[PDB]
Amino acid sequence: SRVCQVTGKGPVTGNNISHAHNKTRRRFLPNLQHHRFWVESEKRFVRLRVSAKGMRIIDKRGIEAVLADLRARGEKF
Amino acid sequence: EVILLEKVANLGNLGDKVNIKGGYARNFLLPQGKATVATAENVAAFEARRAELEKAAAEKKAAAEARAAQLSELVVTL
RNA sequence: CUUGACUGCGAGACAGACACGUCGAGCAGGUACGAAAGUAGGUCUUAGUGAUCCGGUGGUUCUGUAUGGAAGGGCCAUCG
RNA sequence: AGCCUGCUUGUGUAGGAUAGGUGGGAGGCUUUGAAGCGUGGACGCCAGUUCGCGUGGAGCCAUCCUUGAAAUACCACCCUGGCAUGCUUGAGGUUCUAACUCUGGUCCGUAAUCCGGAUCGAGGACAGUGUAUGGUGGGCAGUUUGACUGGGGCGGUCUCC
RNA sequence: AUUAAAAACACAGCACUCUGCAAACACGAAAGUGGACGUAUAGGGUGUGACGCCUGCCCGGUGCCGGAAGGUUAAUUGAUG
RNA sequence: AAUGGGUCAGCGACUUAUAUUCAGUGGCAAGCUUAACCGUAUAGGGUAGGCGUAGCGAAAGCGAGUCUUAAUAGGGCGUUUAGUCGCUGGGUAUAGACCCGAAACCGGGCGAUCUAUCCAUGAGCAGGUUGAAGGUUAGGUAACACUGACUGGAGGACCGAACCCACUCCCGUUGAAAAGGUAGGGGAUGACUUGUGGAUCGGAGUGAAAGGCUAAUCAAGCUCGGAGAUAGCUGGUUCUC
RNA sequence: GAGUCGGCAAACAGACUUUGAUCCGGAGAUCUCUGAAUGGGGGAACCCACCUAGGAUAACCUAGGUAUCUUGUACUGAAUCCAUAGGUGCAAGAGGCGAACCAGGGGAACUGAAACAUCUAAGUACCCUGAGGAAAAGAAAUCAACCGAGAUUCCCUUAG
Repeated sequence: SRVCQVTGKGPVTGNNISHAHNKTRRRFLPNLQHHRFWVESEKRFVRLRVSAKGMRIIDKRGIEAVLADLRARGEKF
Repeated sequence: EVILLEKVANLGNLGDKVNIKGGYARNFLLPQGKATVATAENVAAFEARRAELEKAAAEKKAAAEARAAQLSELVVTL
């Protein structure tokens, strides 16, 4: 489903207030894309569907640290 | 934000910290072994290996001395 | 000649379901005219209009979320 | 479009010759300020000015010498016509490959037209998706569409004198 | 279906218009699937309705298609007061 | 000659909670009263809180006064003898709020055994006509055009049974039948009819299109919930003086 | 401690019990097929299997196993060299049902406003996912005004 595999960001819900203040149920989707991340210590790519906030977290913490606790949680890659 | 490891870039240096775009660090330099993100965890390991930068980077331009002599022969029969 | 087309009110009535509305002697403060009694709170009279809630503007003694201020609110005057 | 360097170029009335000025500054004498005419390089609100003076180690602009609203030589500070470039940024075009995409080939998981992985190819920072935003939008939706009235519809009338 | 069998709908034929393929288009929050294991002589939509003779005028409105690039104009910028 | 009731016997409509106001009736009285809770528990405790003993002002504030005001003037409101807590009635508020009664809206399922389309796999169409294209043959032309004879056996062809349909009349209308029967009628080798299995479903299907059909239901199925929707409407509301 | 062989269902047979039945409680034994249903299918209560061990004379029978997933581990190993995916075997655990209570995800409309859009109804009803006997929350980056109080939950007030 549309959850980031790094952050767990799924879709959330809210409203669509008009100028006459009609509220309508919409939904807020994460900016999740597919990205291949190079791991040196495995000599391959892993391809995980992450948000852009997850991309920034990979940039800050390293792919090895995030890929360590993806599998403690028990994700695919 | 990255330490370079090659001197033949068009806006690169030997080992100077340059701050670049995120895609250029992310998608090209780091998966090809030519840069590494400048982290504050192993910086005292870099200064005890500075004499490793001379040998391969001198040998690389020294191997192209006799490498370009076989490419311009024009002996390829199409 | 000139600003009484004043300010604070207001005894008492008229009208009237209510919200509204109508008239007003007198008192205080300041003024017009008039030599002076006095007249003057618009126009001979009755139409010429629009509630509240929102906003805007000028004051203010009031408030002002720990305190000193502000913000916002309140009252008074006013506009859409 | 932002910033800097030597800051060189300032040609009106009148001033031989120059006005954007501020202070040490009254004489410039470091080959004077190499000089009378002048070779070539530039430009001129045009015959105003810089350097190889044609040769050479040489007194010309006379620092009120006039004149002009402030005078030139000395020496520091900036900007203006702006010379050049990088330290940058913002919009286009082209190109590259490395993100990304492929409802392309070939291997492999595998006895699989799925799906992954590897590789080749092709496109390519476009496409596409997230979020924000203008536009369109009866495709769909929730509603509204007044009263009086010799029945209703039409016309007329709604407040005030 | 159970008061209307028709002049109604359909139809071959016709014309307009869309669509270069991961097609236009449809159903699907999506994946996918139909179109189609088809490929412009194909496929969707629309109107007309065999055949014969024909199918006139108007581009103002509205739509659709193309065109400069001038005004307007949104988020976002954040000068200045 | 408006409605309603065949009749009888049962049932069937002003409730309850919590806040409050007024009356009546009690207890205490410048005071009254407790709520949770504690309690060997309808006691006793617990006075937090509520109302009253003071009002005026929008407020700061000031107070038997206060506000307005330039005003010790006017004017507004207030000021010597009672309130509070029960209990029982009459009202009111919020609750389905005296009872019954819509059409409808929304949410979750259930249905394509009827039907509309489609998919797969099977099978039905007695009998009689008509005689297309092709061929063969004789003619006939440079081969071609073109004529006869024989053959052939086409077709959303024709007449007609089964089958499928449903145009007309009459009957039937409390039917034999919630859509039929009897006489006649249309198609009947196809854009046919049909069995069996499967697919599509409720702002959603399918539709040679009629708002047709989707289980005798259709301009938005059925069922269960929101739900005792809502009804300024209709009907009803029970002993006595 | 004297009757009994359950009930509608009273009788009747053949019987059982003082050497102690029936009856009552505790622990076992058996426990067919279905159903999460789990060997594979399936139209629930049916159909067809495989492997191991033992017994059975051209027919079988007994007792065990044989689902998927997750986690852990062992062995094995593709493209591809190394090792990764993948695959086989073991161990442990799960799944389903239940009126409510609880924490979350998604979430109406009638209704009221005497119409109706903001608003209400209402984060209600409904659907979904987890957990427990309760859950949730909880030990101050909390409130108070210069005084102080100290986690959370629940109740009465402040107060309509």
